[PDB]
Amino acid sequence: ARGPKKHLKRVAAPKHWMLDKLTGVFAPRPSTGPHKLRECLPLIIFLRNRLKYALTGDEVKKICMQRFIKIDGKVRTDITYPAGFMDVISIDKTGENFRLIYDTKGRFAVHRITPEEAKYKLCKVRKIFVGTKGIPHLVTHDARTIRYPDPLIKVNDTIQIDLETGKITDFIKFDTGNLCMVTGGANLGRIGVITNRERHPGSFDVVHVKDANGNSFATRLSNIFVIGKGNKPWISLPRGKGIRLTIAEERDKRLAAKQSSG
Amino acid sequence: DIQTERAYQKQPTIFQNKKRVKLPRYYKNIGLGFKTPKEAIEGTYIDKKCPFTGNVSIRGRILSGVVTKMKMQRTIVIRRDYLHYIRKYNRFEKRHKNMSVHLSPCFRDVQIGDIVTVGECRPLSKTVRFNVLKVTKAAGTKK
Amino acid sequence: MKLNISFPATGCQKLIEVDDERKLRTFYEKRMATEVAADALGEEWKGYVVRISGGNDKQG
Amino acid sequence: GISRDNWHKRRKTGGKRKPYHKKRKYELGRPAANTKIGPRRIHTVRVRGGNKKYRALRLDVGNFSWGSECCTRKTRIIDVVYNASNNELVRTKTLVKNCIVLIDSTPYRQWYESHYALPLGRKKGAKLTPEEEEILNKKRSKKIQKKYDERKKNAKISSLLEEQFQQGKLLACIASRPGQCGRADGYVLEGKELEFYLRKIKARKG
Amino acid sequence: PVARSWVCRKTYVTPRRPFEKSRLDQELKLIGEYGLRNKREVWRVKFTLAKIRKAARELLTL
RNA sequence: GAAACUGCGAAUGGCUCAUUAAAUCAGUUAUGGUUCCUUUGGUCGCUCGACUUGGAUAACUGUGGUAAUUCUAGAGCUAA
RNA sequence: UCGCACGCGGCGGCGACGACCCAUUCGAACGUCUGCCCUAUCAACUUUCGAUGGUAGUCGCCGUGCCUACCAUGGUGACCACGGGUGACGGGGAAUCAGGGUUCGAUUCCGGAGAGGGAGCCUGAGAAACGGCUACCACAUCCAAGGAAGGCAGCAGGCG
Repeated sequence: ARGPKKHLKRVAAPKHWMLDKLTGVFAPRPSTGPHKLRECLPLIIFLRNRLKYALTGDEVKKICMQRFIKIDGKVRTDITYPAGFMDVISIDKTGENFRLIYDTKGRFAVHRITPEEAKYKLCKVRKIFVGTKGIPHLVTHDARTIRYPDPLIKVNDTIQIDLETGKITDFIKFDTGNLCMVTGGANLGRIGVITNRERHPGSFDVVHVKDANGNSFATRLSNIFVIGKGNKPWISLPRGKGIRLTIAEERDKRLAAKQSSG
Repeated sequence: DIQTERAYQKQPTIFQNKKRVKLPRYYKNIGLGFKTPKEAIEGTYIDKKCPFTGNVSIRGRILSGVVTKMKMQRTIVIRRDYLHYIRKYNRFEKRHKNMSVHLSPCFRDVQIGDIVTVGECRPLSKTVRFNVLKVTKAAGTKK
Repeated sequence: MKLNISFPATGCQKLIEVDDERKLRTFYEKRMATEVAADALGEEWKGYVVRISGGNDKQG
Repeated sequence: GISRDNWHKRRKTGGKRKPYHKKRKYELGRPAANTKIGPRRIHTVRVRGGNKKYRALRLDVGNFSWGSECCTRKTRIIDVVYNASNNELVRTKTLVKNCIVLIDSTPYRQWYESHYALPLGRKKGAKLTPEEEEILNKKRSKKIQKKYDERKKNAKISSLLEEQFQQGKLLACIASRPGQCGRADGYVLEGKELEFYLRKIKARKG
Repeated sequence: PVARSWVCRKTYVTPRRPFEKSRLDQELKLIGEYGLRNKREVWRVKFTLAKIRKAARELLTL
């Protein structure tokens, strides 16, 4: 090519968006922002395809510019905004707040959070950066360059930031036994405690995660995101709670739900 | 011994002309559990492409092979043998790839047939992209 | 030989054709932005310091 | 134009590559700067990423450094004596990185005569007529004289470095790359570094 | 590029032997007794049974 | 509110498979060997000396040329 | 710099735009290990016109013989090097098979190349762009004979 890509094919869209292929040849190309293209979910998909308020793309265009959608403390009027992990999309008209949390599968789950829960979110830091005048810096998953952080926050800890002020409240130390959120891969959407850390110099470190039901599994540290200390989470949890119980009993639960109600 | 070219070769990091009343030789660790050799610390060789006294960083894959040629100066040629599985005929085939690996003169006694351990880094030349990390002695050869 | 005359102190301009060559020696063989006296172009043109700015060829 | 491409030449084994595309814009190469001695004539050129590179063509001064005394000053370059890469860059006096050039000594000589205030250069027989350094040699405070007298513990200089101070022409090596950033900074040859090219310059003369 | 299926699939498999007396007796029994129209849909139910039979066989090997 | 100056896009998309046989490309890693539109989050009274500086120019008036171009030439102007 | 409310000598709310720099998204680019059709009536090939390495520099966004200057004679190959043909864009994949295989993949997704054939360049962050220019080559157009102007392997469509 001779420059950056601007279009996006419907076939080339990621599988967790669950967009049907019979509608259009193209897919909503996400705009650049604090999250990457693949694991984010555009605001047009969250409204038209997830919540079904809107039918067509022009209908999404009008609603976003009525200034009724407030993503994580700032109103964005772009239909293809890269809404990443746990962006607190707050809707003022109906008094309803959405935080983008993964389901037990790889898809984003439509999770309604309480308004007092909407003021804070958990961000995973990436590096401790020294500024031009001996200024410590932290860079979160959504590229929040927070100067003067708490000095005990390390490379892969998570900070409970506050949305209306843009500053942190607490932080969770990366240690074994703490709760975790597997953000990526085949174990995408899993919730479990951390049981073992394996060191690999040069290569990628892999961390074993014990599930709440005792289904221990491994995951590299790049797709690992702690969510709380011990067995106590710091946010609300969707139904399923990230277990990935095997497909033999989703056959059982789906069959039992139909016959019980009739 | 040294300085046999047109220019003045020296370690760029250190300063060797401070006011007075040996040389403060520069050397760095390499990582991955690799022990820096004694001759690099105490020797008088200076080379910008040495993994210990030069500005090269070891990253990526770590491989191993057998040295076959040493007529080239400051760089050598190693040999790596492997078998490729053919799915039609359930057999293999002997295939070899002889890449060029830089030999820092810190390793002094290196003989043809020694099983060398190399390390990936930035491309030193048109074909050289690997540097010697340790020299394991060949089998036997007590004499 | 059409002459697009322009007088900047009044802002008017008209096209006047001249049909003799002996009056054009004071315009031929000269470059741009030269202060030329137009004393030979006619009886009404005397003491007229005219600057030549160039126009269009016979091919336009 | 002249390009920087690896696929235009042979393989490692010696086979010939066959091109599958024409010349790309990111493989671009430009003609050399080849800056000389003269008044400051530096041409800025746009490079990849919308940045700027300073193509120097004539340079006169440079911020050379004297690392033993931890001092650096701007001095005018006068001559080029040695270049390790090529001998035609000495005859055609061209400045590139790692060139042995000649500079005036007065910017560094006055610093010795101000901060230490001792006679350097100054072949015996003639005294300073402006009298400014003579004033600076004497007339110190009594409490600062002891601090001044401790400056003479390290006021010794090597004979070879002192020898080029006699004629006023110091040998110095270019450290900055001139055709890219536009400057001609560097450092003064000292000790083992200085005595190496003195053997080579004598070998150049014979 | 257009967004559609491009999935064409046969629902029947013709026999390897066209002109044997034994097969002509068997399928002609199946047409008249159950009111079928042609030998194509005769082969069309056989092709569906072949999928179910082959899917069961690989499960017995497991 | 036409036009025009300015800003951005026009390097995306579409077509074709001519060239090309460790080459393209596929799996895996590196940029500690690099550049970056846009977006997002941060900086940007820190420096020791104005209640907002300047003059061009497009549109327009008017003179026109060339068979002819999405060709423009000259003269008065008037903003960022 | 520009736009909305404006409440108290001058300060306040809601913004858009604008830039220096750092991270972020996004690309582009070089490398690393493995994988490619046939051909011996192609067995030696590569090189001082860079061939393979060392030193020092140039240029390049940077690593690098990319290039230059001085040196060493090196580097690949019978495990098929080099060369030639390819009615060869590659892959995910398609047909076909009990099991193994054979053939195809111009073709919707990804990546590469191009706009008749080369070559060079302006702008722009990003092009060696051709629904951008500059020349030569081949074809073709209007002409007043002075001159001017073109690239459907973009959707149609016309000829062969």
